[PDB]
Amino acid sequence: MNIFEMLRCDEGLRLKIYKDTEGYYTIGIGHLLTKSPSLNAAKSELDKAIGRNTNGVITKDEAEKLFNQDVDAAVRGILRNAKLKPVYDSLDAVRRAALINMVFQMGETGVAGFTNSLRMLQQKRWDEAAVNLAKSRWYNQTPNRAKRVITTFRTGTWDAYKNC
Repeated sequence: MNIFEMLRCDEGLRLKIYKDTEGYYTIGIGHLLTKSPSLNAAKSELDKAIGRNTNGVITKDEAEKLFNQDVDAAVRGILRNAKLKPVYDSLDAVRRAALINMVFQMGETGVAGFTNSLRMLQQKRWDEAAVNLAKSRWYNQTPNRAKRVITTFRTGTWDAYKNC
């Protein structure tokens, strides 16, 4: 298991524009297009991202390319973030994957706001961090995915990703 297989497991793969859990226009592997309510705005962002007239539908390769860019960007955002970087550097390889997962889902800003949780991860207080992470809108809105990520931080293994 690796970050790619992990995220592919959590987000799924859709070749036509869809609405995410929050009601936002998305395509491929969790690639947010726009928070705007206009499907037209969404098709426009899509065409711009892909470099061609897609008519709202993309191929597997196109989906994968967007996915590769998004993972890369998430990693680079963590490395450029003064709050995130030190945590990431302190973690083992599995747990790093967990943090990357959160950033991909909720953005750099969102994650950096988890002040107390970040501090506990840095101190390697796994059980305490797992409990604090769960006290969030994140966990309440997408509890199955959050539990999977939280278990990853708690155990430092890929057990939560067995049935993928």
